[PDB]
Amino acid sequence: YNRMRAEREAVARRHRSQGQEEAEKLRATADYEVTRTLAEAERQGRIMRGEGDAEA
Amino acid sequence: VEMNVQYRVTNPEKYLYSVTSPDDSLRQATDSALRGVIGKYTMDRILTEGRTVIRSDTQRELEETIRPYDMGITLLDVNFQAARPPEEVKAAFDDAIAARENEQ
Repeated sequence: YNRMRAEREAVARRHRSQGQEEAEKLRATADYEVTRTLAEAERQGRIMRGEGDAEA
Repeated sequence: VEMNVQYRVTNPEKYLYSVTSPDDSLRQATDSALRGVIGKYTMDRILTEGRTVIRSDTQRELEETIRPYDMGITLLDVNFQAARPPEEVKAAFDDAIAARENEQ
């Protein structure tokens, strides 16, 4: 009984680990896209700040 | 493993003058045939396709076993109830079932 229970727990743990890996990959690519958009906005803001500083 | 066997009586002379208490003899023969058939296949095949092969083979083995006794009993049909795993490891099995849903 202990051996079969251990095998079933092994299968369940493998399935959950696969799901967690997929979720982690999706979250990683989402974070990359968020960072890229924020960096683009920050670059535009820096350009505006430089324009204002030169005008002053 | 759980099964139900339904039978009827023909040739009353044989039913009364062949075997002492044919009901108990048929019960023991059914248990022996079911033991013989369940041990042939592996566990997962029993768990998944147990409704047809195991139930079907059991019927053939039961007929073959009770043929020499000549009880006069005709075997109508044997059906399926459950191939549940033992009570001690049920938690492991249903957790493994719910693991796929958790992953999704």
